[PDB]
Amino acid sequence: GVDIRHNKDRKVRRKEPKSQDIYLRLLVKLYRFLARRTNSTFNQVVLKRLFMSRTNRPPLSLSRMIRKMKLPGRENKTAVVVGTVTDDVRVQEVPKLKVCALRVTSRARSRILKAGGKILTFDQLALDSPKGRGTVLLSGPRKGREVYRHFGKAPGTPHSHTKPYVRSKGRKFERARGRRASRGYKN
Amino acid sequence: PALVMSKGHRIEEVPELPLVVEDKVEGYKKTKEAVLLLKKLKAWNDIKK
Amino acid sequence: SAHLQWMVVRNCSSFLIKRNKQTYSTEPNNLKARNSFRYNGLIHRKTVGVEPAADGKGVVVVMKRRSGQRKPATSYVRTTINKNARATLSSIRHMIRKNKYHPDLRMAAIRRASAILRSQKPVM
Amino acid sequence: APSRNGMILKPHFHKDWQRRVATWFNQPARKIRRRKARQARARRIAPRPAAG
Amino acid sequence: PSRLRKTRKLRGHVSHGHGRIGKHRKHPGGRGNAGGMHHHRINFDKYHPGYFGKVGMRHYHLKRNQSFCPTVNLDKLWTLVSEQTRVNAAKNKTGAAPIIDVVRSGYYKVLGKGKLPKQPVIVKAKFFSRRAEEKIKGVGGACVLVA
Amino acid sequence: MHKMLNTDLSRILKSPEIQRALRAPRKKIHRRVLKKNPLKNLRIMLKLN
Amino acid sequence: ACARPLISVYSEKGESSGKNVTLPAVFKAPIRPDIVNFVHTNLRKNNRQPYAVSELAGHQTSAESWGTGRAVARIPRVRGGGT
RNA sequence: AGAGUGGCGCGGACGCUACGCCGCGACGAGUAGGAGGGCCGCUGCGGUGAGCCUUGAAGCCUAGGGCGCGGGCCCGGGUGGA
RNA sequence: ACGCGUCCCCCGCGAGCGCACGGGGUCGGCGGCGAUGUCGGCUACCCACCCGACCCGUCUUGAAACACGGACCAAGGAGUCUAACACGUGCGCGAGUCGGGGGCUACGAAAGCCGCCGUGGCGCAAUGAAGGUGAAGGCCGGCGCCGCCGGCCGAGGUGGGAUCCCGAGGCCUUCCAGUCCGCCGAGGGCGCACCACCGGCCCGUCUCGCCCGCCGCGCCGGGGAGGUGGAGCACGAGCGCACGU
RNA sequence: AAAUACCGGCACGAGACCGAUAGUCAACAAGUACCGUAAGGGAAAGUUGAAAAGAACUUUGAAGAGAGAGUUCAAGAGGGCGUGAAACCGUUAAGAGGUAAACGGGUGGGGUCCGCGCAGUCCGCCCGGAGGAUUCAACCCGGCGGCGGGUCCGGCCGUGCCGG
Repeated sequence: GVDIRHNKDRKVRRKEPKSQDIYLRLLVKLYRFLARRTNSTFNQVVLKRLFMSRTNRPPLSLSRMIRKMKLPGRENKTAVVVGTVTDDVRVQEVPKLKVCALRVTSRARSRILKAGGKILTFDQLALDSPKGRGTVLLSGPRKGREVYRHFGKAPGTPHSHTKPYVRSKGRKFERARGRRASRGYKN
Repeated sequence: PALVMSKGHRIEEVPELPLVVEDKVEGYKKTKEAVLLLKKLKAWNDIKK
Repeated sequence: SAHLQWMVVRNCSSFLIKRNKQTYSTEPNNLKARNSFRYNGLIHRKTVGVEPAADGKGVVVVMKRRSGQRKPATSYVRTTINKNARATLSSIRHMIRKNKYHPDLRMAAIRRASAILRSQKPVM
Repeated sequence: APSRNGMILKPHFHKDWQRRVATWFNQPARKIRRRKARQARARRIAPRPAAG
Repeated sequence: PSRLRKTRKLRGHVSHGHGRIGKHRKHPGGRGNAGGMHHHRINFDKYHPGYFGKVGMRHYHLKRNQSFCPTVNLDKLWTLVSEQTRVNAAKNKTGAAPIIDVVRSGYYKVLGKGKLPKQPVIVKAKFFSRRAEEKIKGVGGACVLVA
Repeated sequence: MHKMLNTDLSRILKSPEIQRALRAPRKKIHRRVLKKNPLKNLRIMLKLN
Repeated sequence: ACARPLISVYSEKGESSGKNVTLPAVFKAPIRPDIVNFVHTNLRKNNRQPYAVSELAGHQTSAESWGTGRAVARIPRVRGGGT
């Protein structure tokens, strides 16, 4: 008898994506070939972002995209964005770029085609840089959802900065006893 | 064209067209004229099946 | 286009068999009735079909031309070879090698032609 | 067995609501009936418009 | 989906996933909010405290029509008006400020959060914040009130 | 919009632009070796010593 | 893709005609069978008539259980009933 | 497995259902309860097998065979007539 | 331990062969018996003999129990739906989505369209019972000096950090200087997501004094600094449907 | 008067509803038969043969009940007559009987029947004995198809560019 804890014997990460589409799976099986042949970590990170689904990635914003492009040290250098780039309306000036992504919204596509940007697919990017020669690998900010206000410390507790599940906030909903100092106590 | 053979239709009778016929098809008012049009277009085996 | 529709064909089709742990395809261009991507002629541009004739006289060959994209009938052309097995397999090997038309399935076409001539050989 | 942190509600199902059941069976029937009544009214008033 | 449930996989069980001793009975604890002060006090007051009691003046005949007042920011001010005005604002060398009506968009109070490009526009709204007024007087633009 | 333009993965992989800088495929099957006893067997002990 | 071939529209008698019309872009559309199958299973359910079992059957006949004993298995049985 | 500037012949297997293949190692108990897979089965709906048969459809028995680690299936013999 | 043209402390290709304790069984060795009862029968029919062998479900820590119910068999037969949620997964567009109500055109109570039918829900802005308010700033001159005339930069800073960029140079052929391409690398940064803190701003309120404003010069109105509390800002992300727990 | 409700009745149509212990309790002379002094309660129940061609004729026996014939494709459909399941009983054949009975493992013996075994797969290449087929290397004529007419020509296409 050997005392081996068999709890963490199988890795809980995905071996295949749960989505059912024919255009994504062929690209996934091609990046399997590229990740097993190329020794670089670039194709492995691209493959792992192909494992992470829509719920596992945040939507990237155009304002933060331009803000990260304003950083130095990336002049004349393309950025490979895996997730979707949503249009942000709080922008006025935009230079020419080379945007390559899965899904770009129509207002952002109109702005890029007005500025003079060449939108290309991932197959020509893989032909240009298989190992990732001359690319910037970026990811969106994950702290951009409503549920993060509910994560963390439990409410009804002193110093708990967490939004409780209230059906409707107002003047009488959860105000008298637990909030006031006169009516009983407060936390 | 492979999905038509996977469904099971007789694809051999049409030589080359994603079939578009002239505007005089609606002018026919006879089943014998319809059968004659199907024999001229050779697409009779799919209905014989 | 090529690898895209194969995932749709392999899911549901009338020619595919699912019984007695035997997953195979029964397409007429599919030689040896084996379900694979290499064993297909409908999707690929180059198509080689080894079939017996209506009578028991040799092997008919169904060749596919360059212009065949949406043509079911007028793309393919039929010819009939009625000779002995040695010169028949030699002519098929010359068609595969010297004409440079689909040099992939060489031994399988040889075994298929041998099985077809063994089948159309008259019974004792 | 009440669960963890979530919303709270007052489900008004203590009464016998199976007695008073009125679900939408005749939505397209009422639409076709109003359509035929409007066409009959439009055929009734011949010089007058639909609005009036 | 009856075949896509756990009730087909759990065929051949005594209590159907409800323990050997403590079976799935009718009401072990109570019905709804039964005993909220005695023994469900630990359940309710730890997660959601504050509901027990009165607060404020009881406003009986309340209406949301007078209380409805949405706000608008200076950052999304150019998003409402088309792009030809943004061309003409840079084209104007004299400084003819275009008229941007907030009542047409359906907002009353104008606040200031983000960056505004340095060119004057005419803003016609009902309310104006003091810091947004300072930004308008710093950049360029008027503040026409409306009744 | 389409997700990919040139839908021919074999034509993509047979291109020289990818196949220029790649590693060689290690196509060699390695089965397990039967560990013979060097105390009993003679010329295995001569090999490793 | 963006490249679209030319279609020779045939006549009704069988032979080809002289009119040639450019192929539309619908014939080069991306294929998605999952959404088609989902809308198929929705629309095949959206033309189905409901059915019902008579609710009053069972509560019209009155009964009363005697309880334990009396050679019964604690089932409400028929009172009287000389048949 | 580099590249340049100078002193007789007409031949060679399996492979690749890439949701497939096998290579090298570790382990095999476990109720309640949770997770995954069933080419396990019943009855219905939309298509499909140029599906089946009064020269035997379905259902019932069997000292006959084999397929399975299993939920089950196939024909040999009797009833049987859609 | 075994030709020499090339550095001493010191007296870069030879051709053939036989057999193998050399990466998991072979024979280039054999013998019998078989056409009217013999040959094979593990699966299945019966019997004999050896070992083990308390009657199935419930209860409780503990049941085969002198604890409970059970004569046998065919058929029937016991976590289902709506509403509201917490989480996970798939699609669509995206600061928008949603026609679920209304109107227009046998199967088809199918289906198509509306956009001046988006009336309306949700959310991109919080804090107060309310009167209400509302979510950066910095640099340089005119002025030991407050207020304002001007210009410029702009959504903060530090540390740990995926991967890219540059490269001290290196990567062998009778000879040597010697070109672009390819691979690796001493070392240095822009620093992705994420974590830790310091920040700055808003709202209700406490303390402290001062500066401003006027068609309506006061028990007026605005502002500054340090704390306290906030489901806050720190550069959107949700909406509509289908399934499971 | 107008758009609102309909579970009973008058005429129908349709169904991813059920199929003789199911479906309205009632598919048939069903609130019918029946029970209670009464307000009341409340059943069981389909499938001959396409066609009755429903068995004439002989005999036993008082008749009941048998034994031969006839009809039909078949009585294998015999007046409670679609097919013929188990629990239960008996008969024909086989096996065992002083530690109720049976099962799990190892085999042993006898038969049930199955192997259509009882003179036993062969296949590619070379050579020889006598063979047969006007039959091959090689060369003209006609037809079809592919590599690439590199750098022959012109149209077509491009979510390409520059314009009128």
